[PDB]
Amino acid sequence: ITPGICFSTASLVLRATDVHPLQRIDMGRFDLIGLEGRVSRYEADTFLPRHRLSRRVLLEVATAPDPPPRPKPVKM
Amino acid sequence: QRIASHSHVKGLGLDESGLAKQAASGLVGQENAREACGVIVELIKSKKMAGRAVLLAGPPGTGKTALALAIAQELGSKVPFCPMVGSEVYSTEIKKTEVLMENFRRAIGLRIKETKEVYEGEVTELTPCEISHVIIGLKTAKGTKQLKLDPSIFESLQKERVEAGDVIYIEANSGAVKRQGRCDTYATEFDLEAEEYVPLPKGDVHKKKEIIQDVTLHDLDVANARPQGGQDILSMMGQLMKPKKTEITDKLRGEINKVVNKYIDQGIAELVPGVLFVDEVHMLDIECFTYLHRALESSIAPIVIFASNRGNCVIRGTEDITSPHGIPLDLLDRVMIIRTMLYTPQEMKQIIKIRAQTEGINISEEALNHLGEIGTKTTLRYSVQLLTPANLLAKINGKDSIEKEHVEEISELFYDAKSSAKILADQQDKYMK
Amino acid sequence: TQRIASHSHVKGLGLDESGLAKQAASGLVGQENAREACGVIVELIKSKKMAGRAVLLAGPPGTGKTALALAIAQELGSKVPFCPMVGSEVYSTEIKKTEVLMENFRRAIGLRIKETKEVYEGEVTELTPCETENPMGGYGKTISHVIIGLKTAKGTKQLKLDPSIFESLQKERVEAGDVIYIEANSGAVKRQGRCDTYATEFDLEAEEYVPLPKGDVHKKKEIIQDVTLHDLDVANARPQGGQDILSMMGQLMKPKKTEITDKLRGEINKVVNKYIDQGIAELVPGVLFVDEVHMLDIECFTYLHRALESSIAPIVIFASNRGNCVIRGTEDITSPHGIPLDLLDRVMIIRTMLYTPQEMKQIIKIRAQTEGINISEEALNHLGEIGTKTTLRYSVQLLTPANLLAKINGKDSIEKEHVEEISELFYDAKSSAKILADQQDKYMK
Amino acid sequence: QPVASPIGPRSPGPSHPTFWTYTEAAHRAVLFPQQRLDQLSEIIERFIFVMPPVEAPPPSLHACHPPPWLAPRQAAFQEQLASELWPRARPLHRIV
Amino acid sequence: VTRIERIGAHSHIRGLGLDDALEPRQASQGMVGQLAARRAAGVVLEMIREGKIAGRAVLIAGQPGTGKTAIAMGMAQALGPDTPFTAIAGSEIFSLEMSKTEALTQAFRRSIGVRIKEETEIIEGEVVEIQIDRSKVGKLTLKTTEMETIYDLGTKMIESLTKDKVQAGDVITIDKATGKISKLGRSFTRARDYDAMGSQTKFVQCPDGELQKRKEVVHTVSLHEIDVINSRTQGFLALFSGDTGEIKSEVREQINAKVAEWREEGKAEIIPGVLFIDEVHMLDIESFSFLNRALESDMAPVLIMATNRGITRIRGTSYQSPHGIPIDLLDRLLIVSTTPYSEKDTKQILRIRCEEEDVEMSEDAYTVLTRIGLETSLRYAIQLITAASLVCRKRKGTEVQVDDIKRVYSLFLDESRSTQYMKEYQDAFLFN
Amino acid sequence: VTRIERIGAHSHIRGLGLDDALEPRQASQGMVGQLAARRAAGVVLEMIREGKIAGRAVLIAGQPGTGKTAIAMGMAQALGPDTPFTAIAGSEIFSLEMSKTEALTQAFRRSIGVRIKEETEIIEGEVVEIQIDRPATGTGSKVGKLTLKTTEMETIYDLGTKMIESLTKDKVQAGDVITIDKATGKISKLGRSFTRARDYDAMGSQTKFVQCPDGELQKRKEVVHTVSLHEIDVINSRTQGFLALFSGDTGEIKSEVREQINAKVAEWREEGKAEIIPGVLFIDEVHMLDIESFSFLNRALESDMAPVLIMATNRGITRIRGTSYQSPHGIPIDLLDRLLIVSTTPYSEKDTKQILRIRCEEEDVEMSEDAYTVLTRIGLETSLRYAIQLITAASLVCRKRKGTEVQVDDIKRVYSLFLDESRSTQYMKEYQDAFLFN
Ligand SMILES: Nc1ncnc2c1ncn2[C@@H]1O[C@H](COP(=O)(O)OP(=O)(O)O)[C@@H](O)[C@H]1O
Ligand SMILES: Nc1ncnc2c1ncn2[C@@H]1O[C@H](COP(=O)(O)OP(=O)(O)O)[C@@H](O)[C@H]1O
Ligand SMILES: Nc1ncnc2c1ncn2[C@@H]1O[C@H](COP(=O)(O)OP(=O)(O)O)[C@@H](O)[C@H]1O
Ligand SMILES: Nc1ncnc2c1ncn2[C@@H]1O[C@H](COP(=O)(O)OP(=O)(O)O)[C@@H](O)[C@H]1O
Ligand SMILES: [Mg+2]
Ligand SMILES: [Mg+2]
Repeated sequence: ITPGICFSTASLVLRATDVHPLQRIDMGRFDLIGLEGRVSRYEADTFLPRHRLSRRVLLEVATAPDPPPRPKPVKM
Repeated sequence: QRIASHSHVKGLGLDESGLAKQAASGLVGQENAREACGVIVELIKSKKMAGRAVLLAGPPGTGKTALALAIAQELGSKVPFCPMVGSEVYSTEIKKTEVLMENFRRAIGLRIKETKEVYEGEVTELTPCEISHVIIGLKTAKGTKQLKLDPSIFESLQKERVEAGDVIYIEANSGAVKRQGRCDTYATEFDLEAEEYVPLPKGDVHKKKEIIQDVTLHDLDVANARPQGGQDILSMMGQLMKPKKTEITDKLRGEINKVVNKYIDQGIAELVPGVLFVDEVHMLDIECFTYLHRALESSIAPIVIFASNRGNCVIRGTEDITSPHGIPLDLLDRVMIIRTMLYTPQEMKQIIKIRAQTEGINISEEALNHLGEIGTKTTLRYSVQLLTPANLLAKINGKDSIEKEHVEEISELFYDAKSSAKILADQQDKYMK
Repeated sequence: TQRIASHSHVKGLGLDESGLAKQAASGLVGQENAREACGVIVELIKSKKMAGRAVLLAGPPGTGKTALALAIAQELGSKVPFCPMVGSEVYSTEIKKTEVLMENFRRAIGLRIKETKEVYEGEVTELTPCETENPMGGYGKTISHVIIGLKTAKGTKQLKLDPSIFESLQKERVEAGDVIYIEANSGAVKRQGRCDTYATEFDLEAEEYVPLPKGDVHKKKEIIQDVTLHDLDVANARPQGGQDILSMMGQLMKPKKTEITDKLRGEINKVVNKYIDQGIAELVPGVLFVDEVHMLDIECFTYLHRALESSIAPIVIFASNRGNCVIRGTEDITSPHGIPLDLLDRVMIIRTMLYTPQEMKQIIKIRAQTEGINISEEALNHLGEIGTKTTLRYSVQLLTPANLLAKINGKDSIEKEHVEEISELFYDAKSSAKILADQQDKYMK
Repeated sequence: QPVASPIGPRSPGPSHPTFWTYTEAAHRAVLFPQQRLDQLSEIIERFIFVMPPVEAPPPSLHACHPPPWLAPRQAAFQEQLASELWPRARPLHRIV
Repeated sequence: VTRIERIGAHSHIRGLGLDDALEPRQASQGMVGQLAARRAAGVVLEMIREGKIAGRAVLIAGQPGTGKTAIAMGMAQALGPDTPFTAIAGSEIFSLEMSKTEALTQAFRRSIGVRIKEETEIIEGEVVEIQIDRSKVGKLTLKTTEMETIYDLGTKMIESLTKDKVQAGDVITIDKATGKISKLGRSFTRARDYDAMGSQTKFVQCPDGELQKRKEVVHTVSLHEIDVINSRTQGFLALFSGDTGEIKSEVREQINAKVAEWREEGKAEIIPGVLFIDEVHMLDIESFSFLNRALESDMAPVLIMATNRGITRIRGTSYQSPHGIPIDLLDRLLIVSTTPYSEKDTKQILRIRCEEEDVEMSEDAYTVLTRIGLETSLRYAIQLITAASLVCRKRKGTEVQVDDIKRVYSLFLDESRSTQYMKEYQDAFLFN
Repeated sequence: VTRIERIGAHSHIRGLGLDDALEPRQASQGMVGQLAARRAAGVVLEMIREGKIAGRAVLIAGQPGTGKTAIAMGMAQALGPDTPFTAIAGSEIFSLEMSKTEALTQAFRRSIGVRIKEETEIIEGEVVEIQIDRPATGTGSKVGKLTLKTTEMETIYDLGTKMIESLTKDKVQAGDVITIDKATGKISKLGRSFTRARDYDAMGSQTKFVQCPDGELQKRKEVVHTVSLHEIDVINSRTQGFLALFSGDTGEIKSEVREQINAKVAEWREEGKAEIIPGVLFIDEVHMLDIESFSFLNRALESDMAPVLIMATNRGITRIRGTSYQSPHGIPIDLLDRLLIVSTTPYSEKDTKQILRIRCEEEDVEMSEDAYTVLTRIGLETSLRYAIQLITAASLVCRKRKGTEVQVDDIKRVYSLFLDESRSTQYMKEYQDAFLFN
């Protein structure tokens, strides 16, 4: 049994590939392979074109007061 | 023990002054070559020079490989001796230069002192301690001890199904847990338990043993390039997903050099430079020869013995470049050439007699003379190979010794290369291609 | 199946019951001697008592070698394995050529397995232990059977089972109203969901509710499964379905063909022999058809000697249209069919001849019938004349362009003018070669 | 999942056509790795003896001021991989 | 703006320029001349559209620059995007990962399209409440803009809901047959005004209509895609990476049978297409031998090929054959020959290229450029079109004149002039 | 029913057909003629059986169809299954997974068998009554009792927890004849002495019974484990090696592993734990090996773990593969010096007729004397293999016409239907232009 090899390097080397978020764009807008097994044709083709939010709806919901409390169930 | 082609070669048969006795240690001739090999053996034993190359040159059957194995026998089993054939560099996993470099490091051995820490006893308490550690109680015939061990050791104990009453062996260095059996004291409780019982250990619970380990530089390189000592999931993953050899870098070899130098300085390691032997060197190509230039120029390299029976032959990997031994002239400038000669009929008879004695065969003088005559034509190898079939024929006929009739009958049954060549030439139109 | 391929008209060898070849039958025209020899080879395959026998179909291109092999396959039927293969396929980036050949050899040896699967289906109506009036040991209750009531669409049956099934029933969480099946050959209970009659429209479970089984509670059937030795070899070399780390690695890693060892193949042979002796399985030795055998190299040809000498090998059919060509992998060694003379000594050669104009006209008419094309007598004669020159393949390939051209012109049959226009539009090999030779400077290389 | 195999997929029951297509004889001619290990237990106990001459842990990368997120990320990855895969490696215990 | 598709060598070709009788017009849809070849291409295109006959091979042969690839692009354009058209070069079958026959098999199976049609019942709504008792049983409330209902959950449904961490406000769909849950988005409320959002969260409107819905999905996949999907556990990943390897023939046979079953059941339709191999002379003898018998399958598309070789050497052999293709394969295919263009055809092609690139040229410039194209080559004149346009724009001109064409002729050399200049200084260049 | 093994080329060869003095009989055990070659093969077989000399090489050389492979198969059949016999072709060493030297090393090591013999205590009996008491709920110690019976004994065993678990997993019931190994606790069911209760349902059709074992319950039996050096190398190369025993995929085994195995096997041999059973490697068509492979063969035969190597080649003075050198048999002269060569002479008329008779007997084909004469003439004119193929061809033609004995007409019919190399080459010369490349 031998001790492992302790390989020492400069701390700056481990940050060579790191880029600050304010210096890089969002690559998730080109992520096609990440959608497989998670996103369906229904969501992309039928649902989202109909049920996308609009700025008007978002503003109306944000400005409107809280909805009334949901009524308690009644056996009727 | 089976009798191989070189089983009679026990040494170089040299006297105290270095001169070669005529017949000694299973060697009959090649006195000049044996004396040169004695000098090479002294060079290897000096452990001072690095990368010194020797070429054994001569026709086939002149005992080049016998002389290399005799050098091995003179050195002893402690000194590494790596035999490789030139055809073995053509691997489908790593480059030819990598194969050569790995064989170079295999020739350098290292005797290193190591201390093994052992926990051995019957388990009396196995209490997890919340990742969960283990508190274990071990008893022997001399005492009892309680130990706190790492969670990895607890996982190993669980995998071994160790329960209270089992005799276990723990190696603290490698964390290797072995369950040996249920203690013998419980062997009477049942009639069919499906258990293997083991007596109680009779020493102490904790032992320290110092042993000498024989390793090579290649072993260290492999251990640090394909690690399996962490016992973690990543090591298993790397072993299963990457089982092939890899081209170990010069950086790893430099680190191993530093580690071994540190060990030698600490006084716990001894270096044995050792020998590499390449038998069919002409099978290497020009890339291998060019690499061997720089490899032999290294101050870490071992002593390399090369062999060749080729004449003025085209170097493999070149189109039409022809060199004296199949070896480019640049590498021949870096080698000491030991020349082997053809054997006289008397030496052939001596070798035949030695091989007969080695194979446990009694041969009459008339049969020995006839077989030496058979070896004068054809080859010595062919004459030696007729000993066992002739013995089998004599045994079938009820004779305990080989007579001339058995040798004649066997030679009639089996042809040599020249006779087969004559048959092929006479009937070229009937054989394929 | 609906699309028409080049050998869609070959329905077998047009052989009389005595083996003589009819002039035109089963889609085949002429080649009477070759067809008779192929019928003898079909009898050899059906006899199932010979191994490693090889047949070479030798003749000029377009003489029915592939058509004859496919006719043999039609004669044998789908029961007999028939593994087509071209010689270029042995060159793989994953396994060696000998391994490809061995795998194709094992694909041709089939195995037919017959077993009876007896099951008891039903919805559990009753689950009652059968206690004993004398409890063993004096205390507690002892049970000797467990009565399970199984209900199906057209019946209801009760089963007095072993007491040991109580553990299986609890492990499967079988209760009344659940649909289960019990296998006689194993004595195990499997819960295939709950009956759908107890499901409400407001439930959201997906695989929990199952329809009440139709038919009888006791279902038994004979299962015939056809497998090949290569299937067993591959399934054992790279097994699928384990839960250990090695199976997980197999699922993760990219699949790759491996060099299956003689140990695994010998084990498969032993298992197959055991099944045959038990009466479970019947061996179905088939045919390996290796088209373009001349594309094999000298290593493949040499390996074929040992492969054919084996007692497990199928009957191999080769085909080569080469003359005194140079064997691949060798430097300037010429052999009569591109095949070394050592392998020619191990094969029976069937010769295919060229077609007379009448046979070409018959084949063209058959191909037109297969493609759903009506062709006039004058157009057929012109196309046969075109086939006398050029080749037969060229003439049969003008049928669909001429039919399309007629349909565009508004006619339901091919006339001579349509064939003439198609012949003007499309060139054959010889005419193109004449153009190339006449203008060799303007072309490349 | 088992495409083109003598082993059939997991049929829900006899109502499915796959139930009556595959045989138990074909299933018993295919051995999983665990069955292979059970078949070679005596061979594993008697003929598996070769030990590497040297044993080392993997080389470790050390920096004075590393990114403080690299080590915890590697630790979490290793922990998850071990928790998912170590139970599956238990059959190979005797070989190791 | 500048889109990713820009002016290429065949951007001016929109079709084969034929009428209803497949008679080629002199200049239609961007094609000039090659009347016989275009008519043959149209006949082959009708054969492709019918789809009845399998494994038909056509070779477009002719001198370099005679419109072979132009005709192939015209066939591809005239053929709808619905019908597959796999265009590969001969060199692309030499792969380090799979054999040549495997590459050709994958190319063949990429040329057959399978259009699937699945109809599935789903539940679609916004999650209002999830109550789980203790996790054996629970209730789920879903709502739309016009409906609201409560569902009783089982063990597996509860486990699936907990695994996906479905909570209130999530807009989800549940497949009735399989029970799988996919999250479409979440509803926006006043309290969900997040300052930071996860990479997958998105706000959607609550669905309207009825909670139970039918989902119809129609998509076109090729046989190669189905092969890759079923090659391994996550084989669809190889449709992005390309690390397919050599797919087992048994898998391909199973998929052929399954596709036939789908076709009988009405769940799939087969659209055989075209495999165009450009510069086939790069194929080796093994590839040609494989092509001989690959075309004989019932699932073989139309193989269109194009070579400009005369009687040359077959790759991998020492034999000479009329197109570099062995005569055995040449008997399996119909040859469409392209003739050299005349002066009128060259001028018309130059006019079409100038219109495509939006370059104005004088008639004298057109005459000079046509003379250059006849003397050197048509492609050289086509390149000079853009060169002269740039030079004209540099001197603040609006129409290319003869001076611009002469200037770019002096600046840029064709092969003949460059070869002459090299021969003048032959010793300067290396390895003559 | 037809087994997986059918009538092949060498199915009639059951051995070399020699007497005690290794003198070949004219026709015995399928072999006909080749007296000198068969005697040499017998001497080599005795050398193999003695198993004392390592790395002996024999070359069987002769014209095509002279019985080289027949002699090799006779040697294999005379050796028996106890001694390993690895038969490969020369082409098989060219592999994309491993080097040629590695493939040759594995082939060599597949031809040496290591056998471990040990004695173990074994309990074999008929289960009379088994009782297992387990806690109703929660973890607890199962207690059980087992009764085993032979014809002369009956003992009641108190069972431990692990034996209880083994019996529960094997589902051991009364009347089951079981075998128990005391050390490992493995239980193997080998039959039922009688049927289960009839009143039970879903039990299936009861098979045949097995007679109860006699003698004492706990006997001592000798267990023999035999593996080859290659199997040890593969299972020791890596953790997943045991799967590599079936999938191949061994890669290149480290030389360190092989050296350790050689040392351990030598130690076992010295300690009496294991015996080495050297075998034979038969490389058919050795001329496909290149110079690198031959160079490896030269030195690999010098090991004490090397088997007997038998090669077959029908080449004359031919170019060695991978070189431009002409050598006898396509083999370098350095390797030809290390081996004895056994020449096979061509067959005469009577030997050909006797071979045809043996083939007809193996194929269960009845032939007339005139048909034998015509077939022997055809075999002398064309080749032996062609006549052998015509045997079954004419059998099928005769069976088609509802006959019982193969006549001259059937042989003529198959001679017309199936062509030899000579007539095919003649007909191809007649239409030389129609064939593609000449
Ligand atoms: N001087 C010698 N004395 C005894 N045996 C010898 C001698 N030289 C060679 N031999 C034996 O004869 C055989 C041929 O020698 P070898 O070393 O193989 O020649 P090569 O130089 O061709 O390798 C071997 O069995 C070897 O042990
Ligand atoms: N005797 C025949 N009867 C009917 N069709 C034939 C006959 N011979 C060839 N064909 C057909 O002609 C075409 C030529 O292919 P084929 O003859 O198989 O070429 P090859 O023999 O060179 O492989 C195929 O469509 C084949 O079905
Ligand atoms: N008939 C045609 N109509 C329009 N453009 C053509 C025509 N023939 C060739 N071209 C154009 O000339 C160039 C060369 O023709 P191309 O078909 O690529 O040559 P090749 O036939 O040698 O492949 C391309 O830019 C192509 O668009
Ligand atoms: N002496 C013999 N005795 C019996 N059968 C033989 C004999 N010689 C050849 N045969 C048979 O004839 C065929 C050709 O012989 P084979 O050994 O294959 O020739 P080769 O020397 O080319 O290997 C085989 O079927 C073989 O079994
Ligand atoms: Mg082009
Ligand atoms: Mg042979």
